[PDB]
Amino acid sequence: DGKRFFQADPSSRIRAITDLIHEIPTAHNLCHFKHVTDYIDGLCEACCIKGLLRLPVFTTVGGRGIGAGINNTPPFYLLWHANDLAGMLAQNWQPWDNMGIPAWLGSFQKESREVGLLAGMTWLPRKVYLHDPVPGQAACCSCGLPSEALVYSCSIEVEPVPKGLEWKDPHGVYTDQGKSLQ
DNA sequence: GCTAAGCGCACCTAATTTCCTGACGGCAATCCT
Ligand SMILES: [Mg+2]
Repeated sequence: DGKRFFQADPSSRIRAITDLIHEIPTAHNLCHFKHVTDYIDGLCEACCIKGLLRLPVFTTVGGRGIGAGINNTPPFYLLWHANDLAGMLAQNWQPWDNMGIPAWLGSFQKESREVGLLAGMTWLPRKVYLHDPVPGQAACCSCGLPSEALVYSCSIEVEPVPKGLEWKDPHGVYTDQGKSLQ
C-alpha cells in the first residue's frame, strides 16, 4: 500500500504481458506467433522486472501513433566492460554535476529542461498495474524455470515525450545531425 | 623346303591496309498497425 516501482497514474487500457518483453512475440496483426499465445502463459517476477527495465532503453515506435522512448528510437548502446561487477561499475562511472530526478521516486516534477543523467536514464514511457486473479499458475510454461503462480497480463499506456529536452544519453551514439544511430 | 647388305639430301624466301554502328526499352508487393 504505497509507492510502486516503475508504476504510475491510474489506468484503463489493458494489454498482455507479452508486449512488455520484446524477445517473445506479441499480439501482432496475426493470430499465430512463435508458439506463444496471449492470456494463457505469463512471465515470472524476475522476467517482469527485466522487462520493466527495457522500457527506458529499448522502447520502439508503435506504428507512428505511439511515441518512442526518451532517447527516440532505441539507438546503438556502447559502454565499458570488465570481468567483474566492480570493474563493470567503475569503468562506466563518469558522472555529471546535475543528477536529475529518477522515476523510482514518485510523480516527478517536470519544471525546466536539461534533466541530466539520472532523470533521463530512468524515464518511464509506459505504465504497469496488472489485475491479480484468484490464485494463479501451477507450473510455468513461458520462462522455462518451473515456478509458482505467475502473471497473466498488465496495463500499458503511453506518455508523450515533449519537445526540446536537449539531453545526451551517456551510452548512446548520436549522428552528425543529432539523430539516433541505429 | 622360304635369303640377305647397303644405301635414305638440304638451301632460299614466308606481305602488305583499313574500315570496327547507333538509339530504345530496365517493372511492382510483401513480409508491424
Ligand atoms: Mg524466465
